[PDB]
Formats: sequence, structure tokens, C-alpha cells
Amino acid sequence: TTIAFLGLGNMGAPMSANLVGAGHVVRGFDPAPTAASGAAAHGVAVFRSAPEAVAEADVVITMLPTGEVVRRCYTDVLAAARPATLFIDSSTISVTDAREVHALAESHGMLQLDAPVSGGVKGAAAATLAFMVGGDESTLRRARPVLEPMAGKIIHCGAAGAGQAAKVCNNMVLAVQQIAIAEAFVLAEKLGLSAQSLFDVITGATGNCWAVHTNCPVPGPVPTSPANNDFKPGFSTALMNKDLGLAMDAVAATGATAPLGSHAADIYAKFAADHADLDFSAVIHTLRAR
Amino acid sequence: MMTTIAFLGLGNMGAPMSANLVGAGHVVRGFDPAPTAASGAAAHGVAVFRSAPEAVAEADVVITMLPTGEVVRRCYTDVLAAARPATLFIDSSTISVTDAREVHALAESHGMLQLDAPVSGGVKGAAAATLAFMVGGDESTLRRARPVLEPMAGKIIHCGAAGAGQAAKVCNNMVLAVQQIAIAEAFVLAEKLGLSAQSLFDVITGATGNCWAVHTNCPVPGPVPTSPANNDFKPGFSTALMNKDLGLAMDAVAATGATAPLGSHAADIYAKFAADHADLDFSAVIHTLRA
Ligand SMILES: C[C@@H](CCC(=O)O)C(=O)O
Ligand SMILES: C[C@@H](CCC(=O)O)C(=O)O
Repeated sequence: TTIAFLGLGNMGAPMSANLVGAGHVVRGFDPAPTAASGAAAHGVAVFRSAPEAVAEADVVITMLPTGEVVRRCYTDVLAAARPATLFIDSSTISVTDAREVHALAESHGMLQLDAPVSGGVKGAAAATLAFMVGGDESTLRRARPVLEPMAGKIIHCGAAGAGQAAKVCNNMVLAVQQIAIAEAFVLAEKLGLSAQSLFDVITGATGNCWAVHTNCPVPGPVPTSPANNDFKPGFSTALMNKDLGLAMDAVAATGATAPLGSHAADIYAKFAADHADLDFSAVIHTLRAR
Repeated sequence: MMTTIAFLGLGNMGAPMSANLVGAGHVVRGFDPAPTAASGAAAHGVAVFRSAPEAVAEADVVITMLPTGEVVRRCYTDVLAAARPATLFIDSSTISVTDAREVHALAESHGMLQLDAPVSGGVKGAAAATLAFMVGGDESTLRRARPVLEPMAGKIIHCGAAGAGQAAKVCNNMVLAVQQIAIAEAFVLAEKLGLSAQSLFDVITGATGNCWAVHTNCPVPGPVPTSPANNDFKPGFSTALMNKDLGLAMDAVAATGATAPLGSHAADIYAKFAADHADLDFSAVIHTLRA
């Protein structure tokens, strides 16, 4: 299989190197020369423009920063692709944007999936990413051997846009949970309940969740958690803030009532003005700001 | 070992609790101001008394299971001078941290050992003897108490000094309330986005967002056939009781000056929902997000 990989950033570059390593011919494009060079060093043939990269591809993967860039990339390459090329957008963009680009691609006789990922750069490099896929089951079947070498998990979430929707919904819950856990540790401390005691209880009770059992925002109970390493990401506040912005778009587009997710979004937006580079669990230290 | 236990408060939780102590071979002396409660407890082998002071007069251990801090405080004032010196008092009521510490000091000033040991698991846990006891107090007092707690308990966890049981419970349940609302918001958002409830369930449960409020308490019918959503939101854990816990959490926030934005927002949401839906499982809050 020949794959065109459009977007060779911090996620795209390690993903594309895993495809090289699984025996695919990978053609690439990125507007940053350093990204492009790095990718060429691990075997991607890099082209000066995206339509050139796409020209001989059986599969086109995009990993790009916004829906607007993804849409422009599609309109800039679709005429250059061969018929029934499989497009896979692994960017995290709105559900609306995803559905729009899916329909665009399919009106060209392409096959298209949304397949955004969780796991970050670390997962990208380790080939453990979780792909949450929207689109046709038979198209996912076709894509599977491409996704496998990048992936620890591949979940079909439903029709086009369901992958984006599933990720944004999970991440909105996660943000709420990370703040809630932080509130609980600070309350405990003021009540004279040790961090280890609270951790032992919550993890054995109804309140347990990854935000505590793995991302514990106080040092000690989980030695590997960011709190023990100066809140080095992990999962940055910048990225969490980005996902919550997409959750707020989805809430506005649907008229949904999401009082705690929206509150969480306000909290992280504000925290990202100061500490975008720290793991999102570091929110525990911004609660006195309100 | 077999012990004489006074059991003050024989309601929905105290009655099945006391029954299990009778089954384990303890002599249980009970009192409750509602004779209907006391009658049901008697039927299962509790010796019921005319007054709380009479029940405690010959007891090695005194357990309270009462509705509020005020009632616990009033009960201690009434009974502590009646009990034998160095009797072990265990309060398994859910009450404020401040109140717990006040009644603990009161008990000790009367010569009595005292633990806070609130429980989770509800009436079903109580009947099956699978309650979790979250204990505050001295380690040696808990050592003394273990053989009395075991026949009621699936888990006993020592949380720290007096008040720490109440503190650990109230912190967990505040978190639970926030998660239950947030899960509800994700499912209604999914619906509006055209993502199926089953698909969202599969995702979140396999991802970082997984928690009891979804895996066990899923607020949409279908994915978890045993959750309250499939049984007309019959409790389960009633809104009334979660509202009570959140009130205690807000008491703890107010007493410490803590900032708990989401916990306090969750308290506001549950206070409003409780006005009309006190009797529904607290997962039923999902109804407030659909127009
Ligand atoms: C195991 C995984 C794909 C292959 C891999 O480990 O890369 C999956 O089945 O989702
Ligand atoms: C609580 C005690 C056993 C009692 C029971 O399983 O009813 C234990 O597991 O610590």
C-alpha cells in the first residue's frame, strides 16, 4: 500500500515512521521544513505540495490542526487523487467539520473515515494510539491494515463524525473528572485527611477513575503521575483546552445543556493562559483563582 | 468475640445492620423513637428498650445509625452518662466532619472510646453485610471494634483520626455527584450529535473517562441492563440521599474555606433536582439536560 501522509508534526511524524516500518510506501507533505526533513529521515518521500504527495496514493491520511485546514487540504488534493482512494482524517476537529469533509470526499468517489486518536506523541511513537472511527464498517475493514501498525486500539463509533463525537465526549468527561479529583484532594487536605488515605478510599470506591488512579494530582500515591515530575505532560493543558473548545463548539451547535463540561472548559481556558505547558492535572493549583 | 451491642437507630440501614449482628451471635439491645422501626428489629432478634439510656446501660459497644448531626449530638447527650465507663461508641451515621469531631470529643470527655464509621452500600449492602465502613479514630479503638464491624461489612478502611471517615466519604461522594452529572451531559450531547448510547458507552468505558457512574449507573437504558435507567430510575442511591451528602460536602467546604467549583455546582444542580425528584435515583438528573 502507498500512503500519502499530510501533516508530519509531533503526531504525524511518528505515525508515518510506524507505517514505513510496517512495509508501506509513504509519501508526505508538511509546510515546516524541519518536520518534513525529520520525516524524510525515517523513509517518507516528501513532496513540496500536498497534491503531489497524493498523486500515487491508495490511502491519504491527514493529521492537521483545524477543520479549516483539513477542508482546504481536501479541496486542494481531491482532484489529484485516484478514484476510490481511501481518505482517513486523524486530526481532532469538530463533528460538523468532519461530516462536511467526509461528504466532500465521498462526492469525489473516495472512501472516507474520521479516525482521531488518543495517546499523544508517546502513544504515536509506541504505536499504541487509540483510533475512534466514524464511517462505514466496510471502509474501516479496508483501512484496518493501515491503522493496525499505528494503533493499540481501533473502535468503530458509528457513521461519519462519530469518532470525533466519541472522543470529544470522553475528553469533556475526563476534564470534569480531573478537576473534581483535584477539588477532592484539596478538600481532604484542609479536613486533615491524608492524600494517601483519600487515594486508598476513592480508588476502592465509586469515585475511582483514571484521573486519580493514574493521573493522581498530588505527589506520592502514584509515583509515575505528573504531580511527582513537576507536572510534565502527560497530557498538556494546551491540548486539553483545545479538546474542550471543540466540546463547546459541539454544545453550541446542538443546543446541548452541559453545565459542568462548560464550567470545566472555562476553568481550563483560564488555566491555559498561564500554564499551557503543564499536564492538565496541574489544575489542582489554580482553584484559588476560582 | 460475642459482645453486647446497643443499637440506636433501627431504620432502613440500622435494622438490617442489627439483624446481621444478631446472626453473628451478639446480644443486641436496640432503641429507635419510631416504634415501627423498633418492631421490625425485634422480629429479627433485637431486644428493644423503652429508652436509649436503658438500651446502653448494659452494653460493651454502642452503635448509632441516625439521620443528622443534630440527632447524633442529642442522642449522645442523652445516653453517654448512662453508659458504662470505657464503652465503645461507633457512629455509623453520615454527618458533617465538624459534627463528627464535636461528638467524638463529647464521648471522650464522658470516658467513652469513639469512632466515626459511616458506610457506603445502602440498604442492599446493609442486608447482605457488604457495607464499606470508612473509619476515623484511633487504631487501637478500631482493633477493639473490628469483630463487631466484620459481620456487617464487606470492607473496613481506616481513614485517619476522628472525623476522617466522614471526610473520606464526603470527598468520594462529591466526586461521584460531579461524575454522575458529567456522564449524563456526555450521553445527551452524544444523542444530539447522533452518536449512539451504546457506542458512547463502549468508548468511555474503554477510555480515560470510565467510572462507576457509567459502567454501573449508566443513565440511559440499554447498555447496562441492571442500572436504574432501565427500572424507571427507582433507587439505587436516591437523589434525596445524594443531596444530603452534597449538603455535607458544602458544609465541609464552608468550614475549611476550600474552593470546589464543580462540587459546589453539582450541589446546586442536585439541590434543585431534589425539590421535585427526591425519590428518583440520582442518575435521573439526566432528565434536567433534555428539553
Ligand atoms: C491490537 C490493535 C491493532 C494492532 C497493534 O497492536 O498495532 C487492535 O486490534 O486494535
Ligand atoms: C469486613 C470483614 C468481613 C465481614 C463480612 O464479609 O460480612 C473484612 O473483610 O474486613
